[PDB]
Amino acid sequence: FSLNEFYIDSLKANDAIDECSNEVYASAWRMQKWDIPPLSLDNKTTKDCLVFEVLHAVHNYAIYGNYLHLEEYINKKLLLINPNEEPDSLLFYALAYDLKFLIRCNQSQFNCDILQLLKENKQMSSQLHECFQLLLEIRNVLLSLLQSHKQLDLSDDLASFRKYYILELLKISELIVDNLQNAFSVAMLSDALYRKFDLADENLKHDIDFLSSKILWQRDEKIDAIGMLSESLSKTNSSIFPSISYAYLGNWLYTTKSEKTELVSKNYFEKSLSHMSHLNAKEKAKIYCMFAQFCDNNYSSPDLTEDFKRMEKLYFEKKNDIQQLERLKNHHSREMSSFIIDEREYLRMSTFRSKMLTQSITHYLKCLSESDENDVLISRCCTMWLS
Amino acid sequence: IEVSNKLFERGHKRIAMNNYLCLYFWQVLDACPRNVLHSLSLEIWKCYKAYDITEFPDSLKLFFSDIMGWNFFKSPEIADLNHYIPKTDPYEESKLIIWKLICQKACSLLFKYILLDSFIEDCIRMQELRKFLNFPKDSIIYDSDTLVSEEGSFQWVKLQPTNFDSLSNWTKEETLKLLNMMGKSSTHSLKLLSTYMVFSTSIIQYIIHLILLEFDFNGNNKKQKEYVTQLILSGLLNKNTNSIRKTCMNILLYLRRQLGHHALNPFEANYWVPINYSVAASTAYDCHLYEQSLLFLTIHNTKTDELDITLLSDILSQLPCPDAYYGIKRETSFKNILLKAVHEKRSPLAISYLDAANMYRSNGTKMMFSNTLNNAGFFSLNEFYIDSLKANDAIDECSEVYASAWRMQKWDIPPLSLDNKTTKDCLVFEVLHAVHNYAIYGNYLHLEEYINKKLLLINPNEEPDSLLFYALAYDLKFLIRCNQSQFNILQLLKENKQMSSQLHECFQL
Amino acid sequence: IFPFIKQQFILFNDYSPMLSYEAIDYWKSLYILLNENLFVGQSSFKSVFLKWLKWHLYHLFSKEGELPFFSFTDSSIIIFDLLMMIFYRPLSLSYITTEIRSPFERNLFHLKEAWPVTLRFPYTTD
Amino acid sequence: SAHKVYHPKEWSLSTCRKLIAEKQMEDLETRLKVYDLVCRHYRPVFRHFFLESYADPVQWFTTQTNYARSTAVASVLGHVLGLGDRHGQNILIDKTSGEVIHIDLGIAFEQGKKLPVPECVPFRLTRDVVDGMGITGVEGVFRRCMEFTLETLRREEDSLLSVLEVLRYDPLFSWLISPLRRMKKQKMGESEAERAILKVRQKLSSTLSVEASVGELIRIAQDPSYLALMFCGWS
Repeated sequence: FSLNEFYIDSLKANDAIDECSNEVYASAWRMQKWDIPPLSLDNKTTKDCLVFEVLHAVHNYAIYGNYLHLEEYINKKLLLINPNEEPDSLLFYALAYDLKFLIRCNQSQFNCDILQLLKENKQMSSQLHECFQLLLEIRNVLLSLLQSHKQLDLSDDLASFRKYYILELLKISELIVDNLQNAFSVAMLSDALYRKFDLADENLKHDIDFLSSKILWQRDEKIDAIGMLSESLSKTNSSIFPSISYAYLGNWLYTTKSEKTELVSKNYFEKSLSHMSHLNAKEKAKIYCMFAQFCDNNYSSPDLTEDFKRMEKLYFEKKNDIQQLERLKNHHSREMSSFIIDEREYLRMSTFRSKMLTQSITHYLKCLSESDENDVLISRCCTMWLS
Repeated sequence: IEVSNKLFERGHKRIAMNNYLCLYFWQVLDACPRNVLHSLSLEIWKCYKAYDITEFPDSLKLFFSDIMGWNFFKSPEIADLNHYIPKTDPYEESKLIIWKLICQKACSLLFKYILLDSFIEDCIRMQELRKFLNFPKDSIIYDSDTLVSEEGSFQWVKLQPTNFDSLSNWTKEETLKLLNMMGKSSTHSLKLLSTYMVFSTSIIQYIIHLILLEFDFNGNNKKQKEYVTQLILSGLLNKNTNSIRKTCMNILLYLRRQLGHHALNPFEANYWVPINYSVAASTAYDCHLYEQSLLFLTIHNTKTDELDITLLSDILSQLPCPDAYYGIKRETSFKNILLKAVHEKRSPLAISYLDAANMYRSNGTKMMFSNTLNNAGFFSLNEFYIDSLKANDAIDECSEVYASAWRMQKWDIPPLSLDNKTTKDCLVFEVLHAVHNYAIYGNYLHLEEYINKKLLLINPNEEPDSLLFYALAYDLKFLIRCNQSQFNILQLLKENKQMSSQLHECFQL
Repeated sequence: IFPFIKQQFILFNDYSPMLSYEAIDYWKSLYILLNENLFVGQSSFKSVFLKWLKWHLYHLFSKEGELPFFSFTDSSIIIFDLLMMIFYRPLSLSYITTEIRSPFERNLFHLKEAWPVTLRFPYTTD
Repeated sequence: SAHKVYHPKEWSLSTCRKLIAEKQMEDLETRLKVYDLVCRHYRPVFRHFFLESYADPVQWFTTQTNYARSTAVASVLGHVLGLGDRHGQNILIDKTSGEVIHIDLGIAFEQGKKLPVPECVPFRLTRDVVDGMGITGVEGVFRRCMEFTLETLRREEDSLLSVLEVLRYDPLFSWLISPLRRMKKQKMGESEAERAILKVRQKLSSTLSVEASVGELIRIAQDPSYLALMFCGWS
């Protein structure tokens, strides 16, 4: 959006864009530049010109701290939208109502969290292109306009509401606004606001770090996300019991092999399981079941299981050779030392294989039990069970 | 050809004199035939800046630039050897070696420098033979080394009043206050009475290492040892001049290189003079000798294991080696990702994306963004960004701003001043705007004269990319004055079929 | 600032003959020697301004006294010749030996009083 | 001799190996703790070879960088080709430039894994060799050079794979090395060609990105848990 804004004012310098169009205001309301004059209320407007006019009204009613003239503006806007029967009008209606709740309620100014609207279907719900667009960005700019003037803040708990972009970004990334770069941009904004507003050691910092690491890893710069989540998780944090972040970082570490298998299993998944029983929800099943996925990837590796089979073979043939030689006594002693070392290694690796397979089957069963959303894995569990 | 190749198999570094170079092989070479010039050995132009071009006629400099572009275009000579001669010289024999070095330097000054030369002759005449006269040729020993006690240089009023001292008179004062502990030869007059010639730091810096080596373990005890320690420490940290710090670091390294008598380790020999190497390394980093700064940093970390992590990052940021910036990992935040992606200039994990996010989240950047856009190749995006910055005035610079002035073919941006030394981007823009204007209007002599004027001033800077402009001057001249077949640009690489380890310096724009 | 002045100039109002002589000569020297830009910098913008001066605010000086930017001065002809020869030509200045014959009056008013220079050398000084 | 000169207080190079070799039938944690103790006694002294013993700082940095590049390229090529023994004796650093040349490449193509004590580390990166490129560990020059070597070796997978194939059909190249032979080197019926070439394809397989791949390689080369099991002495 910033490169887009650069392009627009560059075009304005060339006097070519005729800055009363939709794209100029689509840049304006997204870059929070409340200096370009809004389009006339009597004159017909597109979606983005309307959104920018409404947001300029919100800005000038938040600088001077009002909840009533904003109502007049919103209602005068909503009066003159429907008769043309534009398909997007319904969306505008939603916007108006959401705005109404941001300047009425003295606490928890948002309705239904929007992210739950996408979580209830447990997918993107694939309504259609025109049914999923542009709401979350206006919610973001509204929320940041709430505390544009500290005379409109007048409290500290709002500055903790300020920092709940995590819902907005779990919504935009997984995709009402239909993008990913905006998710990273708002995550950067949330990090800046956390380092700007309040104490730099809390749990909100860790949650923001976790969301940013998710946004980065999905962009596939895997090692950078690994580092950013491990800087805040593997740390003497405040009230550090985050199970979801621990499970996600363990899965990522085993994905890119950036950490040892035993170390990641003992430091990033057992920590998550120890801090369980306080998030009994769908995320709980997600944690056991990402754990089962990681343990299955541990078991299902082709190369290491090939060496495992060769190792079972040489263990059995060394047992046979011990039987043959027991029937060169010093040679027998050296051989028995060598293959007792081999045998103890065999027991260690076989016990590890049994433990990982049983644990992954059990956590697959749990991933099914706690949440019915993830179902297909039972077949996978079946393949890992009746084999 | 034989003259050219025999000129270089040995060291014949003696054309350093500026008045003696236009007489030397830079005015005779111009008159030599062009085919012969092409047939000359490559080492003539291998060291394009080692020659002192202080005194040169305009035409000679123009011919130098033309031939230098011609020689760059075929078999580029950017690659150079790294190492020079060492400093370690090899108990009475050690003192003999120090005195031998001092007297060899004195004889060299005598040969090179008439009043001053006569004074050095008298100073060398100042009587006892310590076998050190064998190394100088015996003719000087017989003539000026029974001999007349009366000085043959000055007549009690002819002596110089010891003026015109160097800006590095700091070493002169140090040598004066140092040698006044046990005077072997009143070599004292070489520093206090012969300090006339701006010698005033040449011989002083030449044998200050030697006299400091003499002072160390000169006797069982010596306050002058604490004096050398204090003066080294005082010279390392300094103000208003980097040259004094450079000289002090040179003495530090010279003393560190020497073999320490009855020294258990070369390590502790590097610490014969008690000092903290961390402040020395910080000074070297401020002295812009980054490899020397890293040497001091690693010697300090070998002693104290107390490296300055921020200092190490600052050092590795500017290190010329391409595979730097990754030695020290900075724990990742939304500023480390951006800075790491800027250096690579890569499209995956787009630095354009991170810069775009930070430009609106408000989480140095006014140039990093422009350079990332230019390096990625989105020249129109960088044009838009530069125009937006100019509209906001936030850039307020004539650097970046001119990188996209010629690349985007916008010939309305005024050029930078021709007199001032200017960066390669403004350099290229000046040349290219000139050629565009004289293509529009068609005056060939004007373009030639302008390129000559612009190529005359570039030489003294000792900038790494001066030869790169010599190439551009020769190239556009060839592509301009010809009536047909304007090419002269790819064929070299087609023969190479690869970069041929040319490094970013040789091949760029 | 030069582009802003040029935009203000050639507007028939700011572009006036009231400007002192040789100011345009200095501008041309700056544009063709140091800047050395002729793409709307020399022979295009300077030529346009000179043509506007020769057409607008022509033969009507702001002040009649001292021949300010008047046609009586040969310096105007010298500047015109210099500008004509500076339009992308080798030795673009092409100007030498103006033959002032001491009409320039380099020494200022009270030049006889300036010739204080009689006692230039102080007693036992310098 | 550098460790016997710079730090005479610590244990000699023959003082620690013997006790490292003393534990041969023990668990992994015992080896890890003994290696931690030994590497704490022996500080890395290689970095002094380049410094104040070669030349002025420009040459010192040039030879340190060239040593880093040469050891990175040699290490990547050893991993891709499965190079085996990497003794200190079997690496030669050129006093003129510092680059490392690997002599005695008689054990390669997984043969090193067949030794009585398998070389679990891909390429030797013990504490001294890591110190060699300076105060920095295996980061900067080393990691980037390894990345570039792996990327280029994967770009030319077809031609290099064909070359290794023509070695496979060559009857002289015995992709099989006798176990007794293998034993000797450390002391100082299936066609193995197809399995070895499959391993080489896997080491050049682009399933895992090159950056994280060389990161994992560096991790195994530096993690003391692996290095404590490499071999008795071997350092």
